[PDB]
Amino acid sequence: LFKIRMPETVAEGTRLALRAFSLVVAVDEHGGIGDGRSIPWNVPEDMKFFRDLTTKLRGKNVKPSPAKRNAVVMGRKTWDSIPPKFRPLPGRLNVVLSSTLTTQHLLDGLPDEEKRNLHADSIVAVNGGLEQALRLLASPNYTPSIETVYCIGGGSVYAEALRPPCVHLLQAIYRTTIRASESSCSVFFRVPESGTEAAAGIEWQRETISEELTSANGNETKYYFEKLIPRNREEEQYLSLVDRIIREGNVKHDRTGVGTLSIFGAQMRFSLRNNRLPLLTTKRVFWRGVCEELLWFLRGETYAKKLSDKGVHIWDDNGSRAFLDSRGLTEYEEMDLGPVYGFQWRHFGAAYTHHDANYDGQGVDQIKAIVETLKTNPDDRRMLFTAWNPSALPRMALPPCHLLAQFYVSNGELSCMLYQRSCDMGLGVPFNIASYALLTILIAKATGLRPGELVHTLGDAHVYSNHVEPCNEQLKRVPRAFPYLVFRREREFLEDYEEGDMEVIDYAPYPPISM
Amino acid sequence: MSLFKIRMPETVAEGTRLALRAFSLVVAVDEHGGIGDGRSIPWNVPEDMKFFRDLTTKLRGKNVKPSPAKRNAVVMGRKTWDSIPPKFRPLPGRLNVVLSSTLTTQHLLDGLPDEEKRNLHADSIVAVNGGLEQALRLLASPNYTPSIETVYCIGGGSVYAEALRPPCVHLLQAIYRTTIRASESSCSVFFRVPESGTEAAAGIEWQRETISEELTSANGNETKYYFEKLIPRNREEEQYLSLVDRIIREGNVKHDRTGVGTLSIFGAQMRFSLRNNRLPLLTTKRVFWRGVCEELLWFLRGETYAKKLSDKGVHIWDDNGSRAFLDSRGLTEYEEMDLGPVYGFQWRHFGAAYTHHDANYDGQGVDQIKAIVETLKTNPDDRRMLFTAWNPSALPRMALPPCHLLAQFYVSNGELSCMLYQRSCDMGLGVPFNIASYALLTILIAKATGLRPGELVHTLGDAHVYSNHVEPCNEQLKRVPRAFPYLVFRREREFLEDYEEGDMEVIDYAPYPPISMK
Ligand SMILES: NC(=O)C1=CN([C@@H]2O[C@H](COP(=O)(O)OP(=O)(O)OC[C@H]3O[C@@H](n4cnc5c(N)ncnc54)[C@H](OP(=O)(O)O)[C@@H]3O)[C@@H](O)[C@H]2O)C=CC1
Ligand SMILES: NC(=O)C1=CN([C@@H]2O[C@H](COP(=O)(O)OP(=O)(O)OC[C@H]3O[C@@H](n4cnc5c(N)ncnc54)[C@H](OP(=O)(O)O)[C@@H]3O)[C@@H](O)[C@H]2O)C=CC1
Ligand SMILES: Nc1nc(N)c2c(OCCCOc3cccc(F)c3)cccc2n1
Ligand SMILES: Nc1nc(N)c2c(OCCCOc3cccc(F)c3)cccc2n1
Repeated sequence: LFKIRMPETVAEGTRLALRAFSLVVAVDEHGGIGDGRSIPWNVPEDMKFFRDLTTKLRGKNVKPSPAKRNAVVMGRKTWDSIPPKFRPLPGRLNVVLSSTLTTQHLLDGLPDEEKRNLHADSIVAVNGGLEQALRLLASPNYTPSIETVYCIGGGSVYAEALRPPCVHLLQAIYRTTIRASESSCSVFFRVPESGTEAAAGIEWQRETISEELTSANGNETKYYFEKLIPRNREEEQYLSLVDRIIREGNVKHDRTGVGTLSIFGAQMRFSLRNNRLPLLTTKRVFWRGVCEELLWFLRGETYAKKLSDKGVHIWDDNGSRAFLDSRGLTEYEEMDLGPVYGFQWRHFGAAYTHHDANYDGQGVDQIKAIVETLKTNPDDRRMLFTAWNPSALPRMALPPCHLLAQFYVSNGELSCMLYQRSCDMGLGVPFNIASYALLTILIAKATGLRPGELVHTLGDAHVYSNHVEPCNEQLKRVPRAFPYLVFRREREFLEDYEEGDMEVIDYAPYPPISM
Repeated sequence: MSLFKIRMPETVAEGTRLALRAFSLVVAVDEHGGIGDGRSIPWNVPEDMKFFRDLTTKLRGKNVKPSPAKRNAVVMGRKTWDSIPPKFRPLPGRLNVVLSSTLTTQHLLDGLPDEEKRNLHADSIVAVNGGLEQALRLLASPNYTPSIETVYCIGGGSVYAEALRPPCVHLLQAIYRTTIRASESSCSVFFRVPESGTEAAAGIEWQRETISEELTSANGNETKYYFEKLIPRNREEEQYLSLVDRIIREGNVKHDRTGVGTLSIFGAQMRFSLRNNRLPLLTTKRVFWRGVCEELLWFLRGETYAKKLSDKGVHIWDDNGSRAFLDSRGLTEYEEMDLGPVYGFQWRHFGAAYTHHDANYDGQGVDQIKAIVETLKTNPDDRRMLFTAWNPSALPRMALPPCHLLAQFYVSNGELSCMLYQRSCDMGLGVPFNIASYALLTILIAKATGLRPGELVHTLGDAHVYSNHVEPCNEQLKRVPRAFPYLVFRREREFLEDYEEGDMEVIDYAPYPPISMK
């Protein structure tokens, strides 16, 4: 009656079509890969790289299990190409593509029946191409259980992975070049050139290229590595704005002596399309604090102890008994922030006494109203909610930073525009971009629409003074490919969604800023 | 009131005073760029000679002959003055301003033929003991500004040189150059328009508004000559021109209940410089500024009764202040033209309770503008100086929601910048008006806080173009932006709410003629 009841489309909105994936390959100086059924040359170093890459998980502590393991997708012939001894490849879910052999078939070509069972959960075949496997890898069984998918083989499987619709899901390309002149290979491996029609908009760029190496296999084979990634313009916006602030910003100093370089006015754009979640990659974002807090906003919650009992401490300092009293909010119990954010969203202007009191029905529920208009007249131009309430500011532990947001609908996709008066580029902005990408996605699921874009308007954009060096280290990193957001399960009411219902997948941030 | 009102600081006139008046430059060169061999113009071409005359004499909007209360003015070095045949001196229909460190206004006068001539041209001849810069400075005075419509630098190698370099170059609205095929006339002084990207161009990008075909003069030798009107590329206005264009070519088409169709995109942001009395009044389509100025002053005063606008010849609220529209919103209790707690009421009484427009609201609600003003003056780095009119509570009580619902002020180097947030932006008639409103407010708020105007950042939400406006907003696209005009205050006030539309005037606004489609 007070809560927003999710529609019967709820899940159909964000259903993950195809699981993203990386690609591993070896090529000779001529771009050749091999001829039909063999890789004539053999470089132990490359072999090891393959073993480690495709098998290890990022969590430098966990060993592959049927709960968390990487997956390897390959074409039949390539499977045939594996020494019946090394098959299936250990520690990885082996996905063979073939319109003949079946899960039981591949399995029976294996010697010792001991493994013909120990490798029953390790082998699976699909009667289709990479797309269908990427599609079968997107189901609840495999996602998020399978951490990373590696398309390991087949000039035929490669061709598909390098062309739409698959390429749009290609997170990275690892390419070892074995400088061992050989004509064995017939099929050449080509990464689509930038700007051409085969690149379907994707700009492949090298993230890392090694120096010429020589394998210790008594052949002095010359080889080297390459990790190519799809240029992420989006994350660049962020990095550009930052680098500009540092370089040309205005250095202002607090009354507490805090330094900030800043510029006024700026706008960035992000695509929430096809399960894409814009979590920066140049510095890991605390997604859980985002989800737990956003969810907290949606419920009009005002009690910070709730995020606190959940590990999210973003409101501790402004919820201290000291702080609260320094605001004259002496009657507020510690951690009772007042009518901040979510409260104004769901109850604009309602009288606030304590976080205990029931507020159902109270005030103006801007969100319940945005949900209802979106579903009846999506072309309306007044679908925006605000927490910036001049009258209630004094009763708030603090004035809101992200104080306004408007929605827009076109061709069934919901877009959102956020207005942030003040934003810290070091920790706030990345966090907030997350917050509103998550808010827009839910609001869509709740309105029978499909996520579109998130437009971020910054007012006072500033890099704190002692972030300059770190933010410089980060500015060095090349942005990678954004992760994706899936939903394990749904809820009947928006207000009932928990952080354990959505899983972030394929998020591969760089290491902590080595400071 | 008084304490209710916003008192303007002493420096109220210090940050808006106009230093250098804007001007155009008219000159003639030979195929090699020579103006003359510092002795004379070795070539006189009839057709051009007429162009110079009409160009520097005529005023905007024909059927208006010059007068002492409204005339153009020409600036020239003493020699060039000397080179005008004493008889046709001074150029008639224009304020003849002469640069000379040896001649005084009186001396120039003594140079005319007789006392009669000296008494008829008293107020048409003035001497400035300085350069073009001092002439533009003097012209910037209340005596000649806005009195003098257009200043034309008519000549002098010495003057062109000054005219084409900082600081004066930043006030060169346009260059009118005539190229004549002067045979063997190997003069000495060269007139060269700084190229794009070079240091000398000082960041300006001179482009041709117009150029004429090679023309043949019906004089004696048939000397061939041509015309050029160079102007300083205005990226700022192209901002809007690009977005409009992107909307027509790529926007999404939509038709609401009324059946009114529009194309549109979502999310945009432009920037406009308000430094040095600059006013971002769009030039490819005349903006109704009298209305803009009236309504902004209406907004700041905290008004809600549309009538005060229609009594001043402004009807931008007639449709939404009517009897039917009012009722159609359930506002039956409201008198006709009483829009309710709209815009300014929230600006000066956020949250206050409304009854009627003639009610007394002093001390009621939060006076946001009054607060931003006091903070700008004491803690200009505060990251919370923004007023809002998007108040969900009173929304149902207004004649309709605000389109420009949020503004935020920023300070840097004593320059007040202002960002605006607009949910519904009508690119054809709406956007240009709003860019003027928030340009005016920023200027006014800067004045009220001892600050110099900075930039205006405009954030667009739902930016559209009506289908009815598509063809014309396409003709306009053709038009190449011209330099923006300026804003000068002819008087000041004790309080911010006291300013009337007449206390200020836009000068040097040269908008392209109305569009050729009814
Ligand atoms: N040097 C290196 O780094 C690498 C070398 N290689 C070499 O490449 C060669 C393999 O390449 P290639 O001949 O292209 O073979 P693949 O290994 O790609 O296998 C192709 C086979 O996979 C199946 N398949 C592919 N697409 C589909 C589809 N859309 N639907 C159903 N089944 C499909 C078919 O099996 P079926 O016909 O049974 O139905 C098909 O004939 C080998 O010699 C291998 O050693 C491979 C990877 C890396
Ligand atoms: N083809 C064309 O379109 C044009 C051709 N001409 C030709 O150019 C020649 C004139 O050029 P030029 O010799 O450069 O003369 P100018 O016409 O520029 O006159 C120079 C004089 O102007 C005054 N002046 C300039 N700058 C200053 C300053 N900063 N402070 C004080 N006084 C200043 C001085 O007066 P004072 O002497 O009292 O110190 C000075 O000597 C003429 O032969 C004229 O016919 C001129 C205009 C246009
Ligand atoms: N950079 C890279 N990528 C591969 N994808 C690869 C490979 O892939 C072919 C799939 C068959 O895998 C094996 C695994 C172990 C032994 C073997 F002979 C084949 C085989 C050898 C080197 C390789 N090197
Ligand atoms: N394209 C162009 N530009 C000028 N700037 C110009 C001019 O400049 C005016 C300065 C000197 O003015 C006179 C006016 C009348 C007679 C005379 F000899 C000089 C005079 C005549 C033609 C001109 N033509």
